Amino acid sequence: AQNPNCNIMIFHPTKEEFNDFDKYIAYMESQGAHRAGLAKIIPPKEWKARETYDNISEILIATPLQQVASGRAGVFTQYHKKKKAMTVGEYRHLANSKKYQTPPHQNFEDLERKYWKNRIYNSPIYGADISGSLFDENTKQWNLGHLGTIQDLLEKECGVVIEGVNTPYLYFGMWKTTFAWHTEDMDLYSINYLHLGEPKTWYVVPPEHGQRLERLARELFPGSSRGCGAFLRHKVALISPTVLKENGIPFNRITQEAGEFMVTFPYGYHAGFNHGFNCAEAINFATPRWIDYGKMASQCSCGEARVTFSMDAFVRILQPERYDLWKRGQD
Ligand SMILES: O=C(O)CNC(=O)C(=O)O
Ligand SMILES: [Mg+2]
Ligand code: NI
Ligand SMILES: [Zn+2]
Repeated sequence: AQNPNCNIMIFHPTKEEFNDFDKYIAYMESQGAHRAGLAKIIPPKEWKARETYDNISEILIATPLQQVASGRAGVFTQYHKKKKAMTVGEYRHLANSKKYQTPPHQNFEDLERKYWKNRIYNSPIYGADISGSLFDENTKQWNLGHLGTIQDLLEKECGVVIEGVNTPYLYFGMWKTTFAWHTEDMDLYSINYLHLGEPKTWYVVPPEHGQRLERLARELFPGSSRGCGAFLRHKVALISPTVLKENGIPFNRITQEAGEFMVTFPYGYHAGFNHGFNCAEAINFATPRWIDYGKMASQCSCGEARVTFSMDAFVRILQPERYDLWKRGQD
């Protein structure tokens, strides 16, 4: 069995190996990458996403989200308070302001310490989940706007044609902006490209150990657990590495820098934070190996998790027994 300790693997494909996306994902899995839940892909040196980032300031962040925390430093939830619209230029200025900018630090490890110590005492503003793309239409390799769609994958594997579309999302981050512990909708893969700016630190639990994280989460967030049997789908709960170590949950951590891709694998729980002003692009995708995870994915039916149009068909076809109850949650 490849990669039995479930370490995060880093890949350096050649330009020739960067042509065929599906084939490279399948190569990575042949080497055990999926066992970690997360992999890093450094593109060939010849590759670029686009020529420059000099003309992005007029993108609109229609609903910036202020991430307000409650709890203790290592075990907290966050809620998202909607703020007034602002452009990317306005947001970048705010990120760089004395109130919100990254503090002086020695290295990534010192910054990580400061994050876990102090995150709860501040409420950073995240421009998340903005439909769109920063890949140039002429970038032919690993262009997240030109991937094969999940609906076409389901059709190719299972023969059923379904409605729905699959498009990327932009994330504009600042210091302390935070992604809570989650897997993807329907336990899909995700791919994330950091286009510009400061790094993003990731934590991940191997898929084979996801249920250990869930059991801890039910203990640490007992009211949330009673409210919903899949409350991590709400994407609001944070647990520090110190807390995970104290409770013996297996995990790994890695920092993504500008110009690098990360891939999350089916049922790989992940969380993390941004180091300063940045912009990432991400999209879900599927492979043949995903199908069995989609059939087994937990679902939120309490009404909180509220998701895309396109998840309807996945639940309807892969989880017909759950469909009625899940749809009640959606309506
Ligand atoms: O970058 C972020 O805020 C969150 N991204 C992801 O969870 C992902 O790419 O799967
Ligand atoms: Mg612009
Ligand atoms: Ni994710
Ligand atoms: Zn729920």
